[PDB]
Formats: sequence, structure tokens, C-alpha cells
Amino acid sequence: YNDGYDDDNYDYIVKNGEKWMDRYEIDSLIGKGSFGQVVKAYDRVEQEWVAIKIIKNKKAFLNQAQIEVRLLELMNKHDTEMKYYIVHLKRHFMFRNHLCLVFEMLSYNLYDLLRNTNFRGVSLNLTRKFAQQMCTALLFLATPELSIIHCDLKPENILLCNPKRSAIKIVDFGSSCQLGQRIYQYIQSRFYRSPEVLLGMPYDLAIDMWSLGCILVEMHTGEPLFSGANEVDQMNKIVEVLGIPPAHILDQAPKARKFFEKLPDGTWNLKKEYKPPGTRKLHNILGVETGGPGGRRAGESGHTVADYLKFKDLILRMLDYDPKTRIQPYYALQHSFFKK
Ligand SMILES: COc1ccnc2[nH]cc(-c3ccnc(N)n3)c12
Repeated sequence: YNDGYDDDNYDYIVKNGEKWMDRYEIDSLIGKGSFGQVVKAYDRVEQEWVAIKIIKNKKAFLNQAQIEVRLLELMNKHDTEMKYYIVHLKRHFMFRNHLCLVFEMLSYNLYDLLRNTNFRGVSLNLTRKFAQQMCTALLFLATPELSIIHCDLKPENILLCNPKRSAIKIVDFGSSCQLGQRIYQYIQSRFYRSPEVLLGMPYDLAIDMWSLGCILVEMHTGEPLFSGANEVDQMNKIVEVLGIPPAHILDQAPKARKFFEKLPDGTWNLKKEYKPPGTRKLHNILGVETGGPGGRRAGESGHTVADYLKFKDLILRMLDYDPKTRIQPYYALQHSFFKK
């Protein structure tokens, strides 16, 4: 396979120390995904550290990464401070039959950060700083020329710039598309998958805002909001918190009958373990009146009942079952939660 440079997964077998095109020194493997791998490398020409995404030596992953290159170059074309919430692609090249995208070096992802909290979550103040950046990021992607749906927003795809600051960036546009399809695919990671994608419905940019509401509650509490074992468990866990989706959604939904039954009077309820619908109030999950999650924020600065109420309000508007009325990034940024 590829003069011994590839394993039987079509991945490039990475050697620490290796020098490339008399330009890059491969330090180490910092990432793995469906696409291939990510390595830390030193650019002797630009006197800087970089991340090199080495794509699998297989036509489909190469074509996917060519779409990622296209979308990343489209975003870098834009003359706005908001494009600094997306990881910067410096250049790309074919090397030993692998497409290699060269990115700015970033730090830990938001899941690493939750692990350093021992899954007890970060302060409401640091949550707000991440939420602000993520809404500006979604505002930038919803720019009509771009109209980019990320489709795989999760803690693992949101990285810190550096370990000292609260600045973050979104990576991995390999699952992304531009609006102009109105088709269904099995997409998003299950814990962050929107009700419309579960229901087999067509999707737009609103699915990334669903993912963001789930991510933000997790960043504060330490745990996934909706940690489903499967799509049925996933919908069931969403319905525990948010209740039954509106009938006007379920009436259009190709997979409605996988999760719900339509009753004689035309109302919908869950199919034949779990708490009754709307029993697991976000009010209680966040500990609004009880010192936050597991009461660990009891008399802490910036964790007042009214702070939790503003947060709860933002998230419930991000977790709207209706993609039409789910809050859009601009209005999320005007929310009283960010008037600090
Ligand atoms: C593990 O991933 C990283 C680690 C550190 N810095 C990084 N800079 C850019 C990436 C990255 C990874 C995957 N896809 C994309 N588009 N970018 C990255």
C-alpha cells in the first residue's frame, strides 16, 4: 500500500522526526478522524508551528477535503473580524499521495476542557464568553454568500486558540455543506443532532444552533444534555426536557412514527424507563434557584438566579423544536444573557 507509507485504513503511517519537502518537521499525531489524521509540525520557512490534516489516500475523502478547502478559502476571502472564529487554512498540497491541509496551530478542544473540570463544568461567565464567540461564528456562516451549515458541532470540534485565553475557533468543515439541497441525511453527532434530522426532515443552518444550545448547557454542567444510546433514546431524552414536539412538525415528519403515535383526536404522544414528557425542566438541570448544577455555584459571583434565568431563556430559544422560529445568531447576540 503506497510504497509502505500507508496502513490498511489508507492513513499515512506518521513517523515522529520526519522532514517533508525540506520544509516541515513532523513532531507528533495530535488528532485522528474519518478524514485521516492531524499532526503538529514545524514550518522552517515561516518560522512557526502548524497543524497538518493528512487526508486518507482514498478518492471519497480526498473529494470531501477538496470541498473543505473550497469552503475554507471562501470564508478567508471575507473582510470581517468575524472570520477569526473559524480556523485559518494557510495552504494545501499533495504529499506521498495524501492531500495535506496546513492550518494555524490551535490548542485543546472544549471536551478536553470539561475533562480538566472532571466533568463538573466551567463557570457561567466562561460559558457566556464561549456562547458569544459561537453565535458570532454562526452569524458569519449564515452570511448569504457563505450559507455554510457546519453539521458536526460538538465540544471536540471547538478548540481554544491557546491554553491561557477564552478565545475559541471552529474546526473540521469536512461534514459541511452550503444551503441549497432541501434533502435529509443521517448527519450531526447523536448527542447534538436536531429534532428535524432525527425526524428525517430537510435541514438548514438552524441545526448548528440546536447543537450550540446542547453544547452550552454541557459546558456549564459538565455532562451532555441529551446523551442518547440511539435515535429513539435520543428523541425520548429530548422529550423529557422539552415535551412533545408541535403536531405541525410531526405531521410533516417522515420518521415521526418511529418515536410517536398519532391518537384518534389527531394529537401525538410517545410510542410504548423514561420520565414523562417535559418532566426534566432545564430550570432544575441548571439549578437556577438552587446554586447552579449540583448546587456547586451557591453564592459565587455571576451565578445569581436572574443570571440563570437569562441563560435558561437563551437555551430554550436555541432548543426550539421549530427550525423556522429557532433563534437566529444576531438575535441570540442581543439576548439579555450577554448584557453583562
Ligand atoms: C486536532 O485538530 C487540530 C489541533 C490543533 N490545531 C488545529 N488547527 C486546525 C485543526 C483542525 C483539525 C481538523 N480539521 C480542521 N479543519 N482543523 C487542529
